[PDB]
Amino acid sequence: GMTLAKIELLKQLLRDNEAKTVLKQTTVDQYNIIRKFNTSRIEKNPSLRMKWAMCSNFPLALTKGDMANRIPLEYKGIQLKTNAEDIGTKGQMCSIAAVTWWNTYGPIGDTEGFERVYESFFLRKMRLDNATWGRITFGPVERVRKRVLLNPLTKEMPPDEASNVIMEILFPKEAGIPRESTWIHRELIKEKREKLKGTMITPIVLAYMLERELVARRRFLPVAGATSAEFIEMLHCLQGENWRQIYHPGGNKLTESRSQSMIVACRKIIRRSIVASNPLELAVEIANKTVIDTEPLKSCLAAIDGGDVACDIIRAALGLKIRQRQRFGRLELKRISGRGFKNDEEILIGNGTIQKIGIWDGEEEFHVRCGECRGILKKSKMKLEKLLINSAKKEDMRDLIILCMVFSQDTRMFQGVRGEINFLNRAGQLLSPMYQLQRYFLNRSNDLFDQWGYEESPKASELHGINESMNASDYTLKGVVVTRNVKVSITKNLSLIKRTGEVIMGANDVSELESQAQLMITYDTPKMWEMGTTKELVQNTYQWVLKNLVTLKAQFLLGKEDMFQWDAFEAFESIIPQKMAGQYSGFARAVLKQMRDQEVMKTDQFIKLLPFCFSPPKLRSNGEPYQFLKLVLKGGGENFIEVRKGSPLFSYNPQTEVLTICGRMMSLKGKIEDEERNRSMGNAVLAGFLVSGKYDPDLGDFKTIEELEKLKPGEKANILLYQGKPVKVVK
Amino acid sequence: GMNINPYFLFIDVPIQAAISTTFPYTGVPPYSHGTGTGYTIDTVIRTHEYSNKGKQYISDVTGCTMVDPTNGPLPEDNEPSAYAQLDCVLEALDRMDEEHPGLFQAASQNAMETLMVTTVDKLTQGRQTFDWTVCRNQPAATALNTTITSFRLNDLNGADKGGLIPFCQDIIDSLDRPEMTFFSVKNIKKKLPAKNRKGFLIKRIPMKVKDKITKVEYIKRALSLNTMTKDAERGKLKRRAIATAGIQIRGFVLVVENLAKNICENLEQSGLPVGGNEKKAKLSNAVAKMLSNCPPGGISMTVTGDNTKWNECLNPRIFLAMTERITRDSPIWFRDFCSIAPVLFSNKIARLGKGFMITSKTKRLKAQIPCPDLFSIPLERYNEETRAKLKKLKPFFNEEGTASLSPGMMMGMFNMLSTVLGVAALGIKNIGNKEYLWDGLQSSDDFALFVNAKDEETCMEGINDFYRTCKLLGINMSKKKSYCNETGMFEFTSMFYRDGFVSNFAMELPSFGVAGVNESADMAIGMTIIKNNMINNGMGPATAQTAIQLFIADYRYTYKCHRGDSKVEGKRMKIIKELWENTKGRDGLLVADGGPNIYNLRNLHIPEIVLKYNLMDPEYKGRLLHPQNPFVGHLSIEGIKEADITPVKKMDYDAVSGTHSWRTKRNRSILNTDQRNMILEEQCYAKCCNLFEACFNSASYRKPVGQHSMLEAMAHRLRMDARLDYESGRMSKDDFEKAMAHLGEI
Amino acid sequence: AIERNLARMSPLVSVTPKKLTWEDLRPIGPHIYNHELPEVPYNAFLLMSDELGLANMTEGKSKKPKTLAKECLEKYSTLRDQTDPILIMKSEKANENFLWKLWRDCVNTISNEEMSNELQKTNYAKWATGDGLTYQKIMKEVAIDDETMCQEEPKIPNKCRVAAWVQTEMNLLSTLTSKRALDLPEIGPDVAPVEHVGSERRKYFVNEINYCKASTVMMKYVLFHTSLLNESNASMGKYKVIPITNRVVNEKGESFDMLYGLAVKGQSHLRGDTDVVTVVTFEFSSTDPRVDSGKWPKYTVFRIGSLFVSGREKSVYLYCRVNGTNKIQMKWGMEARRCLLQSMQQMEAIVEQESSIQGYDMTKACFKGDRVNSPKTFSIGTQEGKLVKGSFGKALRVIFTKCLMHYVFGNAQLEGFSAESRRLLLLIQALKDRKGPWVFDLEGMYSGIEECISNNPWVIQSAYWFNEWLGFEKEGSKVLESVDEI
RNA sequence: AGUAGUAACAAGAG
RNA sequence: UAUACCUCUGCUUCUGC
RNA sequence: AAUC
Repeated sequence: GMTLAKIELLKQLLRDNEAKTVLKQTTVDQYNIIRKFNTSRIEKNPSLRMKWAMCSNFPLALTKGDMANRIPLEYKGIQLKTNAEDIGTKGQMCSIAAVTWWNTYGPIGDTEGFERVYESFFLRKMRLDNATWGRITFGPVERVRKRVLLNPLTKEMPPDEASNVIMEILFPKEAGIPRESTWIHRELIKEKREKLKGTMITPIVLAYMLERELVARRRFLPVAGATSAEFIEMLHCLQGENWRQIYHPGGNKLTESRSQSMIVACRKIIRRSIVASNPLELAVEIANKTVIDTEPLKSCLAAIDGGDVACDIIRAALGLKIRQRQRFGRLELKRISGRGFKNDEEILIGNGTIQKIGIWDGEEEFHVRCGECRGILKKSKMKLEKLLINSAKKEDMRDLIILCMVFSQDTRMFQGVRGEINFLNRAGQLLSPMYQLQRYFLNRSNDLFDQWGYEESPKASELHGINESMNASDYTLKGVVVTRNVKVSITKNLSLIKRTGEVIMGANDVSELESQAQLMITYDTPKMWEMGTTKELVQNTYQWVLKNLVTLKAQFLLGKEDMFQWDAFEAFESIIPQKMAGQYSGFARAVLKQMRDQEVMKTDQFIKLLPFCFSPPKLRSNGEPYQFLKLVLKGGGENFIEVRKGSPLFSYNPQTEVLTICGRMMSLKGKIEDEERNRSMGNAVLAGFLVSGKYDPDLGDFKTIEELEKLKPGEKANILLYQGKPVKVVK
Repeated sequence: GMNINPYFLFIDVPIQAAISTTFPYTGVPPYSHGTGTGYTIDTVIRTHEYSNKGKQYISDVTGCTMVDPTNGPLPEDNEPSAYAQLDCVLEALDRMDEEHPGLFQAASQNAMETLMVTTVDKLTQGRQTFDWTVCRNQPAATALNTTITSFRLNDLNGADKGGLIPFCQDIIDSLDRPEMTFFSVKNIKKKLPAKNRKGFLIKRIPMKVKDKITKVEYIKRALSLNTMTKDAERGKLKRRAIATAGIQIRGFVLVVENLAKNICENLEQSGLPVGGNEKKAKLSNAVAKMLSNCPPGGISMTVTGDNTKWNECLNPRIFLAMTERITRDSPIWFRDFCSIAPVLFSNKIARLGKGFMITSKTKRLKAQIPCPDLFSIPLERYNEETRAKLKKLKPFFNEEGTASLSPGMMMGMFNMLSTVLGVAALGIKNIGNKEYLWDGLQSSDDFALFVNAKDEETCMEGINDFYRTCKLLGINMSKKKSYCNETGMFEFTSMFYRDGFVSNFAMELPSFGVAGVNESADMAIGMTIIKNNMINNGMGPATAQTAIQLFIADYRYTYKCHRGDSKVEGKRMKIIKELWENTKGRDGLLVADGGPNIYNLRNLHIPEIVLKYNLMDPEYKGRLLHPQNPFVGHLSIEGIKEADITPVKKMDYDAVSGTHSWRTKRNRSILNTDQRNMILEEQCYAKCCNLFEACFNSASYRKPVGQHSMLEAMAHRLRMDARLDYESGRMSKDDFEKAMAHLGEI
Repeated sequence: AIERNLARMSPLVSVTPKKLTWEDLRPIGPHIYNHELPEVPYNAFLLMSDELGLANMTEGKSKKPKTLAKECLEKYSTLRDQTDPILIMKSEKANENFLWKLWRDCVNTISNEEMSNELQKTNYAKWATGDGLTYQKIMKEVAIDDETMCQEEPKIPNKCRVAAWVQTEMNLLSTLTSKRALDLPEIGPDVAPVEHVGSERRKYFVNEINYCKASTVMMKYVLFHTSLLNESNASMGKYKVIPITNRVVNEKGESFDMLYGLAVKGQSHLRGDTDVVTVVTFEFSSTDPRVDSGKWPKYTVFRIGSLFVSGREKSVYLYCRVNGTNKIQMKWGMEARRCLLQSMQQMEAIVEQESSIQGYDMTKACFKGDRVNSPKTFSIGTQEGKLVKGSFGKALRVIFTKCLMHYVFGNAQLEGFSAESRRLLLLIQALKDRKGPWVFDLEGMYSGIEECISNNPWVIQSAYWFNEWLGFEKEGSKVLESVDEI
């Protein structure tokens, strides 16, 4: 036992008066102040100082111990260390040769336990060695900035919880007051104490290695397709702004992680296939050859008893049963009867703020579940009607009631959101309203039960009631009861119909949140880009237009409406908001035909609008099409094309004859008409409108689209093309 | 002939695309030489030049010359105005409170609830701090400990309670103490016996002596800011002065900065404290909104903006008035707590560097004229540049050798709260219901205003209205440096937007060099900086694979550790060549031990020790990863994971702790100097703390808590350790009775 | 209250904005074209274009820095044993005898059989290193009393005009050779497909630079500054002779140990980082210093033999100079290989961007030009007031040269210039993009740019190169884009 | 001398 | 002065938010 | 199908 030596060293220490005064005057708080006391200033230029110091004889300091003494003073003429002591360490200063001498001829220590101590790192090597790689592919990639886990953890905990667990593993006597966490991770502590038993390595090191494999490292990174930590660690080799790399990590993968991916895979198959005709036939084509990391979407949907609306529609579309389940984080549901419809309304909450939430309308019946506890839920628009739950643990019963209360979107629930905790991220991006309401009321539940209200318990033979404390009681929660008793076909347009005639799932019901997937979202067929994002699709289309411009510009002056529709443009239309798709396609087809029929042709404008002409056009009551300044696309305020100017996604430099498409430079030189040199752009800016002369001050100010559309054919007007270029145009 | 021009690339590639080539970061940064007295005095003159038309008065507390520009006459010129009008600042805040409701009182709560939990040790992480006891910039950990021990002599034990709040109460009360006593160490010669022919030896034992100063002298020392020059600051021709404040003010700045930080997080038009990929997103999303928000058939212009004399114009009395309005709902003690730091800065006194070295080229002699002796010599002796400066310093100069800098914010320190005042300018949006609309972004001196309007002639009238607003806040826009254009591309804090924030590899480029921690850490850091730049700084696989070669190149020369097979001569290389010939598993050797570089794009995230572990020889890994080896010795939770990179942000890495994770010698210059006395003072604490850690093994990981005595804790710990070891059987009757006898004496 | 003050405030206070137009952009630096000023002198630490390496073919493996410089001189003994000083050029404040005696003292010391490379503290070496030239510290009370002691006026950088040698340095350093200098070590094997693309990209990117002049100078600078720092810490009190070494490999694959001169490091008791250690250089050269006299006022040049460059003979010279470095600048020498990355990244961005557009690896296309696509071309420079189209490989190296010149002439003048010239570069890019740029105080913006141009060569030449490029971008944009949609 | 460039180093201290 | 052709020192009187 |  060390005990005697510690006390007899304390006797040595207390003999010195200056040391004795320190121990008596310093508090246990103040330890942290006196530990950091030294002469050492902070090194401002460490790269310099190290490069300098390495050229000196004896730059390294050493620890005063028996092992330090086992290093000799010289070896084969080379001085390893000097008798001169270091100020801080009180040990013989040495050269970098001593390090090499130790490693070459020193004592051979105990390496038993090392692999288990530094486990966390060896699994990163395990995830590279066992892994396999796929194809490199060059082409544009949108990369979105989002907070993600940098390294995969053994068991995630808060900073205090992980620390308290660590304390129990390494320093049990000094742990102090036990918490709930003491009990919760008892298996992990028992495992880690048995694993880290035989090792000789210092506690402070061991506690650092636990902290890495318990405490979470979450920071913002640019990502695209893969969000999972086992991918995030490899991110640098997965994707660059202009390339893609397929990667498959080793070991094992999580079941939940496979669903989060699986949803977005379906969600995009549906989001693509809607605009192209025979939506089932395109969705089947893709879905038969989609891949999640290694597993195909067919096998994932078969094995996983989860998914959403989109997953069910594809599950049907391919074949086999459809699990109508909704996972609200902890809660896991299943639909008995009723069919809801989402609606966005401005809902005032308890603290005094109004935030947009997608409210569910109509009456419904669900089969709830929360760990061990079970039940059956009934609700109407913003009201919980019934909750017939079974008896289980207090925490499982309490949280299931909180999950069901939020879910129901009750007006009583929204009034008790007091304590300013809103849903808007630090980086200017809105969090999901409903999920943030769950996390608030799970911890702060006193408002929820108080603002709900109570009533009489059920007086049946099998039915009873429970109060706020989760015990059998007379005054139960208003609409809560504790009882003792525990094929389809698919359309062309992707709606699931019952044998009778009613439609259980609709294509219009799938959620429009095109979020980041968890695992590698691969498409084994060609033309993968068709399931991408706005800037990925926008570019790849315009790249394909310029690729075939020799054919497409010729065939636009021979066949009238043969090449207005093309296999590439179907995908382009899917990122146009379909409430406007026809209106843009009316304008596009009208302005392009104005350059065909008349002599005033513009190749830059042709290439810009040629992708907009797939959709069947939708004109006004007059006959004339809809006129536009910008053609707005799906998601992000920056995403649009401009008619009368250059846009963030599409602009032209006519000096160099070079086109900028989402950043990428594209040479249009040697692919232009010579008569475009001084040809005005007003003759391809409004449909059925051409330039007479230049701005006439008698005509007045520059007239707007609404004003221009409401002019008689043969009326002159003032149009500003791009800033500082006035033009005088007639209908 | 043919004249090659590098600027001719800008025909083929636009400026923003190849902006990396406009940054000369392979080159050497500018450093200062000699004193920074003239640099400081120039700041002192300039600061008072912008306020001299305000209210000049004499402080009855200190006896100093004070100037006050706040609520002063408005400027009739484009020179830097410090004359900020309180009402306009309050109205700007009121608007911000309307646009962001319930924020001020919530943030005031957040910071107040933090304050209670914040310990005294929090002051130890302030780098070099001015120690008022010895008048030197010392380490924050020491500068605190000197201040705690000196307070104890004047009956001030607030630090003993453990909370910051009583220590801050002791600081405001220490001004009231008439004579402030403190320690100063002096040497006594003592005979100690020896085998020294004459059987003894003289040893200069240090001893601490009690030393007093007056109330006013202590007030001035408490209000002192020590000034240097700014070394290694990029992209500037002439050098500038900086400052370091004392331990007293440090406590009160933390809370006022935390308060403003809480506000700056929630504000939509700020790049602080948000950084890295978070700020890259926040600005990118906030651009898209403020772009597409503009009227159709109108104009949206982005003013690429920047302020001038940012620190010199902003008065402390504005910052005082800011806190009061932010804490309006919070209690009277916290309102008074927050009001101190701006009250100190309002009455601050600036120390004047080293002095002025005077010479005679004929005689070949030199001599530093120190700050107090600046006027102990005819002004004709100084050069024309310095002669003008000293004449202008006269009314503000203090006879002790300082200058009272009542206006301005030397150093700055208040970043967040000064950024909030910027955001408050951006929050106005319009004046007189005219046909323009502005909103922007902010990071202290750097702003980026957008203006949406009908035509461009209107836009410029709105930017004038923005300019004339910011004058009333004390925020002076740089007419020279700032410039405007149509929205689409701009610059902000060296981040270049051109329909998207472009990659600028030259900014990070210096960080690719060898770090200067140790062989094990620098390897891990080196491969980490590669990995990271590939992701978010746009390094392709070829350049990344080159950087792997270029790091190892510099590593092998810096640490003198070339491949064992290579015949490059060296002291270490001689043993490295023997290691190569001895060891069988030579691919398992680390580069530091002249091993081969196994690194590549895919495995940059893994530590070299972990990669090669399987291919090492048992004897090699046994020595390399020996548990009781002397090289590492004693670690700390901050030391293993984290390391500095250049405020200086401390990044983290991963590497195994083995023989190459060593430490270097202390700077031995301290041996020659009179500060020898601190060397023993350290080793006295180190002896106590290392013994404390033997009793409490969790003291390394967890910060121990306790207002009780440090000895008391150790005694009780050792008491049970004995008793339980006896009863268990680990200790005998012989040893237990010895142990119980010793603990009785203590 | 804001509006209340805004009303009563004086109209004199305003931004006073003006729309920027191409004619408002006057040429930067009037003085640099003025012929009354002296031409900017060559003031680099070592030689670059003018250097001459004494090639000793070796085994390839490393040896002592004395032993290689010895055997390098053994091969070219004619120059080694040339004792007669045939002086050509002199630096105003130089000592012909001391300098030559120093060179002879070096040559013999490298030639000798002893292990040490130490040079004796002679009467000449003490002049050439500056022994005892530091001033004496005295008591403040004495200096206060002594009426002769005064604060001296500060030394300011002089104003130089444009010099052609910088242009020619750029022209020459950019150009290819048959020799490779770089010491690029091994890496791990390529398993992933991105690593194979990265490897095949390096075979074009790295070996384009490696085979140029600028690559050899860069490597020479580094390897000198690596040993120069090493001697400076270890051998503080000792005056030591260090050779200017580089190992070079040709197209055949044969290691030629080079020697571009010899140098002598002074006494190096370097406390602060900025403390100077004076280093005396002696450098071989084919260039006649009487060609460009204004290039070499800092140098003192002898003539020491002759060498046949191929058939016709070239006279060999010895460029001597008292120079100096410091701990910071020596370190930055060791981190000067990073000049590769800053230029290689920039052009890998083009390869990556062009690979996205075409959908395959557009490396081999950009340099050589494959079946589908022609080679990528860049505006490289001028030919009697006209444009010139250089290839990818050339455009890569012109950027790489600039990154080396950012080091070689890296200082307060370059940093302050580059930053302020950027502001004007961005304003030009607005006029190029037709984004209607406005400015508030252009004269004062110019003032910040123009004050940084004094006596730094790369600053002075880049002020000219700016004004040349400006002239081309002014006539391109103001003609074509002025009248189009009218 | 030279390095440097608004002021230093070209050794300091006992 | 003397020891001192010795001895000690190379970011440790300045380098912040 | 998001939080920390």
